[PDB]
Amino acid sequence: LTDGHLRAPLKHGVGILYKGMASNDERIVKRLYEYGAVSVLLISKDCSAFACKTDEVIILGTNLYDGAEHKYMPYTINELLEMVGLASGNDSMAGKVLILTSHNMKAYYKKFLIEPLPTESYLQYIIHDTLNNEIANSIIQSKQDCVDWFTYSYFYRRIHVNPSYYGVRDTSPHGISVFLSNLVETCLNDLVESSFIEIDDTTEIISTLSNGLIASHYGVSFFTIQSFVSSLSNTSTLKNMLYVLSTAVEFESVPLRKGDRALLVKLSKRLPLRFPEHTSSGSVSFKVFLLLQAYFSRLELPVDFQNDLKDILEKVVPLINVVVDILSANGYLNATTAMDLAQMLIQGVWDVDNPLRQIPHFNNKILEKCKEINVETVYDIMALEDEERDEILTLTDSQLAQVAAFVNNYPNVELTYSLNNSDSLISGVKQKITIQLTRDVEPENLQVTSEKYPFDKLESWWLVLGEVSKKELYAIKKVTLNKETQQYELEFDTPTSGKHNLTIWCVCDSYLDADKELSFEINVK
Amino acid sequence: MVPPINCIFNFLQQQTPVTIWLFEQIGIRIKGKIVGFDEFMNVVIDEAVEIPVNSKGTPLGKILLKGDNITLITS
Amino acid sequence: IQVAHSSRLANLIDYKLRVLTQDGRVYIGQLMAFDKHMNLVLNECIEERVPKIKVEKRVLGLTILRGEQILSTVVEDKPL
Amino acid sequence: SSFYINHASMDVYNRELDEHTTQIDLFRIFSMSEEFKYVSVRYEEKRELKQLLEKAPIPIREDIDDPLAKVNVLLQSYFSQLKFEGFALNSDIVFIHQNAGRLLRAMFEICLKRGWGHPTRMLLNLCKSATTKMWPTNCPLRQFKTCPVEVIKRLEASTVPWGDYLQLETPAEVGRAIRSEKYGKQVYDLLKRFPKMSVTCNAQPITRSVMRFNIEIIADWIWDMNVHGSLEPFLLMLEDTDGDSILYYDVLFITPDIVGHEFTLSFTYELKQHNQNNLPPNFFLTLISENWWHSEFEIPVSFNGFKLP
Amino acid sequence: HYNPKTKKLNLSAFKIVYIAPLKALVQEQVREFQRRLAFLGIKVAELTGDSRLSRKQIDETQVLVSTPEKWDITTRNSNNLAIVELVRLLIIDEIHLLHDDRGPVLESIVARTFWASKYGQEYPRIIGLSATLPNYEDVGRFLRVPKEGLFYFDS
Amino acid sequence: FNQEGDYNFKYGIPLEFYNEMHRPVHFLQFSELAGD
Amino acid sequence: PVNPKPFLKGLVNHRVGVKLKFNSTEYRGTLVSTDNYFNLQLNEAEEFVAGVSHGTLGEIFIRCNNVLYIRE
Amino acid sequence: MKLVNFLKKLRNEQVTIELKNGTTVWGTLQSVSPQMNAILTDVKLTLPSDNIASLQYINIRGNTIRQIILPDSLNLDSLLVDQKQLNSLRR
Amino acid sequence: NGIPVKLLNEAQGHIVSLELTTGATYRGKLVESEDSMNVQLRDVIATEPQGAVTHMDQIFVRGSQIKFIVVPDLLKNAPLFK
Amino acid sequence: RAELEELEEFEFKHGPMSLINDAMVTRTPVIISLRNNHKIIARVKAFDRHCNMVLENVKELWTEKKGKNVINRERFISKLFLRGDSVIVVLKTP
Amino acid sequence: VSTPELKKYMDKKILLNINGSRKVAGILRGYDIFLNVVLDDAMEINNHQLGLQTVIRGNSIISLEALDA
RNA sequence: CCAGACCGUCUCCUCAUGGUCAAUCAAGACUAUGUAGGGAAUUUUUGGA
Repeated sequence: LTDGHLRAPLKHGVGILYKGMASNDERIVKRLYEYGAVSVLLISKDCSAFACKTDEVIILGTNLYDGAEHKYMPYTINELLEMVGLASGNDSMAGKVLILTSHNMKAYYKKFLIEPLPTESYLQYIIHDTLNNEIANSIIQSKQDCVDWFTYSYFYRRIHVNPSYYGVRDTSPHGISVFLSNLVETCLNDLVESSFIEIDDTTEIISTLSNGLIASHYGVSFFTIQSFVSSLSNTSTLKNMLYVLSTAVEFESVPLRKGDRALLVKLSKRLPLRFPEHTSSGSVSFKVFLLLQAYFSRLELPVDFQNDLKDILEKVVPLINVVVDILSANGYLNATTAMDLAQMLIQGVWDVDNPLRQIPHFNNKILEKCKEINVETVYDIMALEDEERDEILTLTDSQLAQVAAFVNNYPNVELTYSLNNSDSLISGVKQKITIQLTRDVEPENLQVTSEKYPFDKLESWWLVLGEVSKKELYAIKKVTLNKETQQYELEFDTPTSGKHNLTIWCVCDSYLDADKELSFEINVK
Repeated sequence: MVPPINCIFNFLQQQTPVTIWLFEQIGIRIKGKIVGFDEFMNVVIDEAVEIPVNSKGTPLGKILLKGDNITLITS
Repeated sequence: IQVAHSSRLANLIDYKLRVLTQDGRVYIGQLMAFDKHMNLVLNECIEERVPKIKVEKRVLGLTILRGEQILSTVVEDKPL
Repeated sequence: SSFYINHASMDVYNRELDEHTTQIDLFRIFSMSEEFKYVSVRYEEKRELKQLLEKAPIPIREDIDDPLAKVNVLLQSYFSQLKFEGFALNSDIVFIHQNAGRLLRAMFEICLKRGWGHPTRMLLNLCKSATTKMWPTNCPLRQFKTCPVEVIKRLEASTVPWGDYLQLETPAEVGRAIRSEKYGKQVYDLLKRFPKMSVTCNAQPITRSVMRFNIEIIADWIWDMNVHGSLEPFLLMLEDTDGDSILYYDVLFITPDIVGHEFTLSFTYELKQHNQNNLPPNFFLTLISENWWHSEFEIPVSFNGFKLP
Repeated sequence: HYNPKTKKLNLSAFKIVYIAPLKALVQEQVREFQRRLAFLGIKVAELTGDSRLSRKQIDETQVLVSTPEKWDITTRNSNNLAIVELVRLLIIDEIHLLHDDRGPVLESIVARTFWASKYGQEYPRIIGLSATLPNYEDVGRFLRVPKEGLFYFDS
Repeated sequence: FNQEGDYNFKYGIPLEFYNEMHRPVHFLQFSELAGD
Repeated sequence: PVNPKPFLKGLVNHRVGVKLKFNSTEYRGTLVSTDNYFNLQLNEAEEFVAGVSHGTLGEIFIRCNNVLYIRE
Repeated sequence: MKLVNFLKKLRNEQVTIELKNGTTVWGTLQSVSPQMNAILTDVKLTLPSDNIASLQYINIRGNTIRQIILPDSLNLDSLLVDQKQLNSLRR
Repeated sequence: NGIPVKLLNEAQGHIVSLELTTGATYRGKLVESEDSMNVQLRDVIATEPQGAVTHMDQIFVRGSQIKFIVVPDLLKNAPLFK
Repeated sequence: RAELEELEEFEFKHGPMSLINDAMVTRTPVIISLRNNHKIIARVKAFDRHCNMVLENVKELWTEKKGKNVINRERFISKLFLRGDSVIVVLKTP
Repeated sequence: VSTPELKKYMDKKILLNINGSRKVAGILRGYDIFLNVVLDDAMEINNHQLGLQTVIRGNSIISLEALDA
């Protein structure tokens, strides 16, 4: 009986099917189709991948509502193909398909399903990202390498036969080339406005800066990067960061259905943070903002929104990384906030709310019994023994196992540094500082454990150095701590003359409340 | 001429004895010393003592009296 | 009593209105003017008392009424 | 079925409507509608009719003795807002009022179905007029409930293209241009409350026969639930270079959420054989409002060097 | 639908239609209806029809006083078949219209009521009102009326 | 009309010589009630 | 030196003794928080009707207009 | 934000408004302003059901209203969060 | 602005009667009028509900606690309306 | 303009209105008092800045006893609009 | 905002009648827009003196006869 | 005939917003925009029953 709405329809010979079910239920449904029990099955558009072998395929409504453009966009032909799609299993030498349609979309579907699909390029849209990536690799170091790259692509071998689709009126070996060149130039000259690449005369050199490189690394689009750049500045808040994260081109494939905006609005009463004043409500950004908070606070989402959340989570880990590391590049100490946010995302809990909720499968009923033994941090759970653990948690075995795993791979780490020369401190010199980190246990594998983040993650860290009053970061480095104890060398530029009360952090990218710190003073000349 | 906004300042400065009057009951009247500076009539009064005055010895602690319910001040 | 389906205070200007006060003294008078607080200028005020059974009468004022203590204004009978 | 048109009427519509049928003919066609078979000219109606048909804007192919002509003139009167003394005429006109907008609408629909370009735009205009009771040459400031009378008269009498007013930015300037410095601000406010679409459209061929049309429909106007209503239907017509025949059409609803966003609209069209062989300089995409007068924004869908595969 | 003990009127369950031939007549009737059914708390409004997709104003209303043509128009369209199922009472005022060229409309309506609504299939109560005329048996037959429902009264 | 005056231009469908847009005066006249 | 609202702030997470204008009932409990219009929120609230209690209420909230004074 | 905005929407529905003094008045609400100056078309009364001295038309002053019940047992809540966002179209 | 206030202002130098919350009915000349209805009087009689009537030289009244302010019949139509 | 009142949106959840807000969020019964010897019991549904609340399942307990005696009369009300001036004390019961 | 004209009543003894049957008397020293009358005398009613100067709140001052006209 | 249920068909007052006028050396009446507010705690509508 989970969900209960599947019961009453399915009881009279008409099954239900949508995305993000309890797997067991789905399996049962499938069985009931295969076995010959359920005659009819109602299926959503997202579950065309779940190929249940039917005979007569009905396709009801070729017009899907999406809240990106706030209108009924038609069924793309690929989806239709996928749906039919399913050859006749029971009835041999036969095939039946009913497609319920508009008059406007009749000639569109009547031709491109019976006759082949003319395949064309959409590279002209995403060239900015791709080009940037190429530049970062450094196979492109000029405005002819790009051309060469293009020539080894579908765009260039599709534009010959069908030039009018992409906007080329000449249709010749020269004209086409010229057009391509122009396009390349255009692509470049949006990159140069932002902090992506640099071009100078001596054939002529092209190379990346800090912003391009990060983008290249994480597979994020140009537009998104630009957006991030424009909003993110010094002394920005967590809310602001969240907003920035939400505003991106990666969330164009997160469907806002009919009667979703209202739902979102309703939800907004039971969230910690609020949305900024000078943006839109119907757009996907708002939804993203809402749904990110919907699992920091462990709320009771509908099964439509679960899918959306999952989709968001698919995208965010790169985006959040970018956010944290763009601020680092810029050189501001609100990177800590970003790091914290990232941790939350990885796990699914706030920084101030509760450290004990972090552990897989914890709730407010059992947290009263955890506060009984004066447990504040998660490192106190490592020192506990089995008898007390049993008393605490009275749940199923898998959950317990998961918890144990979490406890184990979550390392107790120590922060110890070793400076080259505390006496000889010169201003504006690349002063190296060897930091010698440590773990409690050496890892078998670096696998991060979290219930509300389904996709798997490998654990990483972030070494930091920055002044608290100024909010100006000096030294940063990401590390993959696979050994038990290592040393790492931050080659950083020393600050201006006089005293500077510097503070190191050892913030993890995954686990909250592992912010080991050690403040110290230096006098620079 | 003494404006009532500068009067507050004066009160704060000197720390004078007071006999505050209430709205509802006529008999029970407070006695103490005003301390606070505020844009409203809301002012804090350390060592408050509510005495029944004729139309007697009833002690009391320390009060911040509400801005609406202050019928009299004296200094 | 004749009084139509009237919308607002502006459409019911210059009408003989009963007016009621906080303590329970009933008035009558033609509504001359409007204001923010409904300080409704009565053309001729005949105040009436009911002791704490039967209603009395007075005739001192042709008044500018004040809003604070008014309960609700009732129409009596149209002019002309 | 929809419009409760008699079969005879439908038949009449079928033949009498044509590819090259003009404003004059539309009226005639309307008159011919079989719901006016029981209508007849009368002697006490006659002087009024005579008076009319001299100063009538839409001319009359038929003459005073014919009932069709009379009907047409009544229609015109209705459009122009003419209440009457001789109420026989007025009674007739009441009938027209109750059923004109219907019949006209039906005709328009039929035209659309057929795919004819000369009638459909004119027909649409006629329908609009019927709906809100005014001409094209009467400004669309009349259909606003709040816009004053003096202003409208001035607008009518100044002899200016309507779109110019819309274009004007500053309220002071607007005030100056109306021959009335008062109410200028109000006018400005209501001009931003009139539909204004910065439309663009990029066509592109998928293959030889089929042609994709990526439309970019922006909506610059500011909403009002009183004046505009629930939503704004804007009937999109893709029509040929001449404006002779319709290629493809679709009704689109501009909601309050859309007005301002960069709203894209995609569609496909299969071409003719001759057309496919040798292709035109540009088609015409045309967005017209079903309610708002003189919105009728039409743009050139470019075909300069669009060589098919 | 409306209960005797519980005085809350069941609004959404029932709907009523009154087919009076003339618009003036309809108007006259509406007022009467309002007068005689204001105690329950019923909205009695003649069909402000206008557009087909706009016609949810009728669904919310309980009692309708339509002109025959208008009624036909309402009932003919696609997304206003939800009304006919909820319409339990179809009153036909002046069924003697049949002899005039208008009353074909009435006949059509009747046909629709019987034949078209078969996927839901729960036939509404049909009450014919009329001036005294002969061939009453035929009329009864047309309207599926036995000797109980037929009430012939002379001048 | 000005024989040497500047005008903006656009692509569109040209109207009839005696189309409603070219004959506003007539409309105005009609509006100014004929049968008083 | 000590203004009114700072005193109030200080008196958060501490005992308060509140009096009403009409229906004069001594409210006793530990203070939680206050706003710019001087409303109150108490914990472990006791409703002393002139010395004698009606009942132990718990977590409560009081409007500013009825309130007379704030003491220990 | 406010719950007087809840009453703004409800046009042409019934109430028996309990006042500060204590009276039951069956009447149609019409337009409720932000100061709660409700305007009743029809009125019943009970002066200090008991002793009836009821006249038809009343314009109520907003200070007198204690308990309003009941035009419609419905719950449609917020409006201003919709408009704040969608007007931000172009910068 | 408020029309009643305007009217009051206009009637500076008129014999205006009064009534307060407690019911003390006055009748004398009007000295001054303001936005907030602050009235001062000259040669003001005091006919209270308690019965102990008195004749006072001057009196100033707080606006908030007034029930109603009397004006004569002369300023009815003109010159304050239009 | 916007921020000067939009910041006051979170002022409910911190100050003395926090408890009532919480109650509203997770509907529970509360004891509501009035000026003229009144006691009212109901659950919370909607809330605003000035305590102009809307409730459900409203039980009223008061006295119309011309003395000396006490008469606790009872009647059920639902979905009221209690004007915020009259409300003195409200509290969440477990 | 608009200042009450109590400059007329400066340096003249006043016989007040505040809210709730309390006849206080005192000479006017200072005034304001709120009507928090800063007066320099207070003798209650028969008669007895309870402190010299008294600053009163605006809400609880209704009637104030000037002794000297 | 034709748009309507995922949707605020309708506002009493102060301020600002820009265009006007009526005007005196820097101030008031009117259309319109809701982008502002209405416990400015005391002169009124949020507490002396």
